[PDB]
Formats: sequence, structure tokens, C-alpha cells
Amino acid sequence: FIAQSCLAPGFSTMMANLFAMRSFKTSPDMQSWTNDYLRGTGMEMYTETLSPTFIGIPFAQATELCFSKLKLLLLAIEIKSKISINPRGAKIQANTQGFFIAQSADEVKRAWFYCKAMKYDSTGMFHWSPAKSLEDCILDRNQAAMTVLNGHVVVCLFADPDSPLIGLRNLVMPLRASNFHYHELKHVVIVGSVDYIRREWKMLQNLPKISVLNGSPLSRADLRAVNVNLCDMCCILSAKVPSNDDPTLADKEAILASLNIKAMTFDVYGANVPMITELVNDGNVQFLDQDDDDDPDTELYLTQPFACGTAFAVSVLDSLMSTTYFNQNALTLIRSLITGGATPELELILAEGAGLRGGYSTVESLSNRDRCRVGQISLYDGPLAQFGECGKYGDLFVAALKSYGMLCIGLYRFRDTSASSKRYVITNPPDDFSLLPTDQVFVLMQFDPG
Amino acid sequence: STTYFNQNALTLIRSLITGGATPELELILAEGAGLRGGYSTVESLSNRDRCRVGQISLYDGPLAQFGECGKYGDLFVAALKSYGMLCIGLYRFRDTSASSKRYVITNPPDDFSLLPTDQVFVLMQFDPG
Amino acid sequence: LIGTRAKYGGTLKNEKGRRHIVVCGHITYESVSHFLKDFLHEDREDVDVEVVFLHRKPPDLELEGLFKRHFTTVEFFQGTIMNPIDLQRVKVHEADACLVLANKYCQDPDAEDAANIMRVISIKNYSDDIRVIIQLMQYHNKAYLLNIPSWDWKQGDDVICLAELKLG
Ligand SMILES: [Ca+2]
Ligand SMILES: [Ca+2]
Ligand SMILES: [Mg+2]
Repeated sequence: FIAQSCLAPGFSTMMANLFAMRSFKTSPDMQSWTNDYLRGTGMEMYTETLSPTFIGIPFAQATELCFSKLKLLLLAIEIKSKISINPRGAKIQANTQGFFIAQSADEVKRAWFYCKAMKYDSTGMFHWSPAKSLEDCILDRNQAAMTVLNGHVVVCLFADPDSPLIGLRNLVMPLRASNFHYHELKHVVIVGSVDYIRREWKMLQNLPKISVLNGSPLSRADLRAVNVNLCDMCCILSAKVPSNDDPTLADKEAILASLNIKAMTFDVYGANVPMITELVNDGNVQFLDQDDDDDPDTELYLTQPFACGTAFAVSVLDSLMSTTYFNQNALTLIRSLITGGATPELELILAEGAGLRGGYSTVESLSNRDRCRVGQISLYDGPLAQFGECGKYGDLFVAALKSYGMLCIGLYRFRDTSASSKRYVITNPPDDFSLLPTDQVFVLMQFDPG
Repeated sequence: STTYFNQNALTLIRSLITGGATPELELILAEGAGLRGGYSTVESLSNRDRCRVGQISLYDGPLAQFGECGKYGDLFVAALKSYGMLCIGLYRFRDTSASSKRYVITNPPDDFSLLPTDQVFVLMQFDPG
Repeated sequence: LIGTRAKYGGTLKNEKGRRHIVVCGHITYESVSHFLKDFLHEDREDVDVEVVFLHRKPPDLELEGLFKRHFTTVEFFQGTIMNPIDLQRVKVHEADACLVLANKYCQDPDAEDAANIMRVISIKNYSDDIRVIIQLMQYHNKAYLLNIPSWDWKQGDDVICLAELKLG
């Protein structure tokens, strides 16, 4: 979830809310942005069999029809099996299982009855490197300064040399998927103790563009040496074991690091640095932001830092027990959407113990790179910019789908439009939703060779 | 209690015992690069002209004649006008008839009787050269 | 089941016009008595300021008697700074300043400083415009407080570092 947030800020909040059963009730005695956000939280994930009327037409025509006529968002289908997310040129077959986003399971019933009346790995889904050593990636303050890091990803890691191992491999591989061109890859800089990173370097040898800096993320000198003001996303991760002395003291380093960066100034604003922080305790989310009213009994998904995508916790993933039990394909869709694609063959290769194994590029492997990916677009400029001038969400969805084959999932809109540079997440707004020139759209973008 | 009733009170203490720690020195040290030097210029050398804490003895010198059963007030005025020294207190032998132990008297009255063996806490100006 | 009691509670409600401060952190018998003797002294200029204590532990018999002897000036409430509910009870947003007392005789000064710093974060989270005076055991932990966006020495925020002052 954190890795996907680097490619599209606020994506973790949208994914977390899509798999938690929430009933949405409108309330007038609250802010408009709060009402819009709560409408998105009511959207969940459902599976339904497509009507026989959909047989023959491609996916692009099928999902457009559901959005307009049926008011349902179709993003993935099951092909005889495999799950494909927004496939282009994929004709709908008989008894095809469709994946929908809707308020409740009653809404998706309308989709059943309806009529007229070595450069890569072995699987070829991740970029590969010839097993670079750790010492070749360790950077010092003097040599990290001369290196120009623009649009990179900074991983702030708090970990003792004997801290339990965390899956830093699970954070880098989604950023190293073959669906991204090599020139568009994002450099990864890990700020932390190499005595801990050394234990986890075995799984990171074959991943390109990884940098290591010995130090502490709480130090302003280290942060300035990696250009935190120019990074695309800053991740504050803590691998230290909680002392259990006090729950409010479990996230001292994580909160301090967030506040430290937020107050930094550069020769430009520390508050403009995009950060996402994972919290050991749910109750510590109150200290992440200052311009809000904190209530200890409020649910985590209702808090402002979570709604803006700057906070995360493992306590939002309990509902995956119920989601997986009622539908195994639901869990497969999530894994194929956040891990960059992890086929069951990749499971056995990694379980052997030899690490990631590369493979020679051939005709069958290069076809695997043609799949949709998670990204964000802005209505500031471009052919789609004219929809931001007080346009409609439905108009933008249809035009983007037909031209560029883009599927709009939600909006990432400024909290206040009259200020603070804070944006919240709206999941699946109605087709009559009014757009703004400053709005950002979560999209599923096809792979363009070249 | 001292800081709450007056913030300037704490500032005076810090500027008196730390040798002078301006708020700019706080941010430089908090970065993590340690103490950073600077090239001497005209504006920097003017900062060296400030009072410092020291002790003087009435054993010898121009001020020694005040120790011969003199008055504290007389010593305070003469030292202030001549050398610009501010007398805060005395550091006097516990017994004068022994042990080489001296106690602290803070702000004695102007009629206090001095002794030739007394030491004076003073604030001494900076003398270039 | 029967061996339980909730003695202290309720919100601070008084008249308008007077001013009060909140004291938290290390609240013991000698921590309060030493503080109250210096705070309420004859030599100090006579100003009517109320002292409010907020600690998560119930005071013992000796501490309760001390509060009784200062009934018209000192009040005690049971709670923690980290809880926003308890902050509203003692009316932090209207207090002049919040004083955080440190445990000088602590086995781990690093642990004590970290807990005290988190209290300032909680106080500043509730209200950005509040004076905070805190004792810090070590000087290198002063950098964390200065990095807080709401910390401002020009507005009355002060750090009294015992290590810096003692060796000074
Ligand atoms: Ca719902
Ligand atoms: Ca808050
Ligand atoms: Mg939901």
C-alpha cells in the first residue's frame, strides 16, 4: 500500500476503504468535504456475473455502459483462469465474472439482469540487476550531495541492528515492475542503519536504482543531503519493537520525524513535502496533524490524516479475513493491484532461497509488460484539462476511456478551495459530480511501448 | 517559577553562565554538523566586547588599599569608575584566626568592613590587547 | 471488585477574570511542596495565579493534605496530558502556561526526556498558542523541541536544560 502511494499519493486510503464494510448515511450538519469523503467510504468491492447482453462487446464499451446506464464501475474481469485489470481489446465472454465498485451488493445486481429493453526476472514482470553489492550503494553526506536526486523516493527507516526484519523487498519491487519504463523508474534512497539494512540486502541485490545512507532520518543534515524537498514521497517506517510501556510513546520517533520535516525550510516549504507515515498505534494519529479536532474514540478511517492519505496502519486490514473468505478472487485482485503483479510461479522461485532470479528476454516475456498500472493525472494542462473548468465527472470518465483507455477511480481534491495544501480522497464520485481545475484523478493507465 | 514570572530572567542566566549562546547558535548546533566556524570580519569582532565573570584579590594592586579595614561601598565606586568593574559579592575566609576555606557573601552592604584577604566577584570588561 | 475507587475527576469550572497555570510531569510530594514554596512566596510580587496539577496517579495521604492546605490556590485532577479529553477538563486553552516537571533522579534520562517531549507535542496539538516550560535532562534532546512547527521561543516557550545549566 505504501509503495503504490509513491506512484499516486492518497492511493492507500482509497484501497483501505474499498475493502471495509461501511454504510453511508448523509448528514447536513458537517462540512461538504466531509460529506463527499464519507460517500466514498461507503463504496465496497463486489463480484457479479455479467449479463448475456455484454457478450461480444469489448471491455472498454462494457465498462462505459455500466458507468452510464447501470451507474456501476467495472474495473476488472476474469478471463478463462486469470484476472485482468482494465484490459484493452478483451471481448466479454459468456458467464464472465465482473469486478464492480458499488455502495452495496444490491446495486451490482443490476449488472446480472439487463438487456436492450538479463534485463528482467524469470516471469518478466520486474526489472533486474546483476546482484550489486551493498557497499556499492552506501552513500556518504559528501557524495549524496553531488548526486542530483529529483522525483526520487526517500525511505526513512527507524530500526535497531537487532530489530525484527521487515519486508523492504515488498516496498521496492512494486516500484520496480516491468510495467514502468527504465527511464521513468524512481530512485529509492533508504536512510537508516546499514547494520540493519545489511540483513535485508539479500533480497535487494537484483533491484536497480537503490541507494543507502548511514544515518538517522531525524537529522536535518541527512534529509538535506538527499533532497527531501524534491522527493516524490517520503516514507517513515519503524522496525523497532514497541516497549509496551505506554501506547502514546510507541510512535515517538515517527511523530517527531514527521514534525521535523514539516518545519524544515529550503533555499521550499517543508509542509509541501509529500509524506506517508505508518503508525504502530491508531491513537497516535491525532498528533500527525495540528489543524484538526482530535477525539480519541473516533475510528481511524474517519480521521483527517487518514482521509488525506498521510497516515496508515495495519488495523485497517482486519476486514480482509471476511473479504477473502467470501471470495478468493477478491484477494487475488488486491495482490495483483498493489504488488505490481506476483504470479504463483514467483512464489516458488523466491521460496527456494536463492533470491530473485533473472531471465533472458524473449517474445513471450515482453508480452507480460502490457498491463495497466496505477497513476495520477492533473487537470492543470493537457487535452483533459478542459474538463476541469466546472465540468462533470461523467464527461471526463467517458472521454478518457475512449481516447487513452484510462479508467477513472476517484478524485484527489483540495480540502479547502478558498489556504492549506492538503487533499483528501473521494472514491467513485457520481457522474454528475462537479469538477475543479485543481482536482487530481486516480487512473489506471495502459502500457505504452516506447 | 523564575522563568514563568519573567522569561527575561532565564535569558540573563543563560547569557551569564554559558558564555553567550544566541538563538542562532541553537539552530546551527541542532542541524547535526557540529560547531561551524566562520571567517573573522568587522561585525564579528565587535561581539567579543562583553563583560565576563572573574575574581580579583586585594593582596596587591591599585585596589589593594581598600582591603586595609576599608568599606565595601568605597571599593565598589572606585572600581566601577576606573576599570568599569561591577562588584557582586565577596569570597572571604571562614576563619581569620586555620583552614583555607572561603564562603560566599552575596551583595554585602556598602558599610561592610573589608579584609586584606578578601576576594571580590567582579564583572570585568573586555580589553582588546 | 469492591476494592476500587475513582476519587478525582470532573472539569475545571470557575469564574472569569482570574488566571491559572497547569503543572504536569513528575508530580510527587516533594516535587509539589518544593514548587509551591517557591511559587507562593512573600518576596514574590502578589499576583493571584491558580496552580492546577494533572497526574495519572492518585495522590497519597500526605499529598492530599498538602492540597488541602492550599485549597484556595491549588487544585488537583486525575488524568494524562496525552489524552485530549483531560486537556479540556483542566482548560489548557485558557491557561497562561503549562509547566512540565522532569524526574531528575531517573535511571534512563533518554526515556524521561522522550516522554516529556511527547507531552509538549500533545499540548501543542490541542492548542498551538500556549506557553510551555519544560525541564530537559540532556542537551541533545533540545533539538527535537526546536523542530516542532508550533514551538516559538519569541512567544514565551522556554527550555530549561538541567545538563546545560549544571555544567555551566
Ligand atoms: Ca456500503
Ligand atoms: Ca490533531
Ligand atoms: Mg468501504
